[PDB]
Amino acid sequence: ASVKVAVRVRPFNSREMSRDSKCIIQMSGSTTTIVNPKQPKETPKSFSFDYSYWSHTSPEDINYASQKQVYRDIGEEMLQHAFEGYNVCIFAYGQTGAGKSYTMMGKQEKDQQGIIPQLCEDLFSRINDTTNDNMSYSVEVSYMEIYCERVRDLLNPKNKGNLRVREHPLLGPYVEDLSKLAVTSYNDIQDLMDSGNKPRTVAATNMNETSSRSHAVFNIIFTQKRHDTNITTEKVSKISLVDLAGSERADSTGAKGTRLKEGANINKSLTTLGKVISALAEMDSGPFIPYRDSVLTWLLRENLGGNSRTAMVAALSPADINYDETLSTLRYADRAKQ
Ligand SMILES: Nc1ncnc2c1ncn2[C@@H]1O[C@H](COP(=O)(O)OP(=O)(O)O)[C@@H](O)[C@H]1O
Ligand code: VO4
Ligand SMILES: [Mg+2]
Repeated sequence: ASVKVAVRVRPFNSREMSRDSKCIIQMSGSTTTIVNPKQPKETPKSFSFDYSYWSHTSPEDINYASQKQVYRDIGEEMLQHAFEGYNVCIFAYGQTGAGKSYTMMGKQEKDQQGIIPQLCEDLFSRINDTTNDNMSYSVEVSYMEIYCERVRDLLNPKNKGNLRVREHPLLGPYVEDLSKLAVTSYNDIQDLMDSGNKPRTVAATNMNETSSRSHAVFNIIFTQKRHDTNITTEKVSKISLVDLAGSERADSTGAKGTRLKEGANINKSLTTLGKVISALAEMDSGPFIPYRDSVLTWLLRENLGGNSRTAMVAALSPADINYDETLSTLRYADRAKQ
């Protein structure tokens, strides 16, 4: 498939604990139902996706959907496509606190590594098994945040907030002066995003709370070079893993505490991405897009191409108090494919 969509509900969080929240999410197979806390006497509204991940309990539960599961379904498939020579893209979408970061990066602790860590590990693991002595590989990485059309290099503490995206007359869009580092091992790449991840939540990020109102993009350019007598062949694929800004922040009217240039940019970004993805889906059903409408869809143009593969995971809170924005996330994920 050219587009894949999954939704994932998490355990109650602290806010939901204090409010004595009831669970309004249910799942069976690839289907998720959502109840209206006001009309609990109703028939839940249903939605179907490629995957409906029930992660509301804990790994102690036999039917808890774990980080390894989510990854073997979505991540593994994408990395395989990447070895074929094609670009891929994984997006985590949802309201602030729903589970986007946990799904993408997760926790360094045993058992909770997100999709990025597992994908990087799987990548070097497959690479190190290459017995063919006529095989050469290169892995370059970039880690950045997109805030109000401005890019912050997460891999370099001495040039942030200011980077701007450009468009090469022939090569495509690119961030000027963005660090792109060649890594030769997993322990190495594991340091870069550990380093990039802390940059995401240092005390200073709470000024504009860029942790939840910016898009975090982890890019990996994977080059494969084959040797045969004589020409050497080269396959280069781009992999973009993204932790989108919060969906409830898509408001550009002042609610609630979110600034105009902030939500405007976020609404525009999530809306455009929605058009691009559904557009890619209508396309793959039968068997040019407004990427310029947002810095995010513009920078990732080549990953949302024609032979590109994309997957999205929409994170969902299970709480009654988040019905509105959770319904809103189901619809958004629903439109992306349907
Ligand atoms: N599947 C899950 N398993 C365990 N904890 C999760 C899960 N999904 C979300 N959470 C918890 O909810 C919190 C908020 O989501 P996390 O991804 O930070 O941020 P956001 O959803 O805003 O990107 C974290 O403290 C995390 O531990
Ligand atoms: O992060 V604010 O200045 O919106 O409080
Ligand atoms: Mg987050």
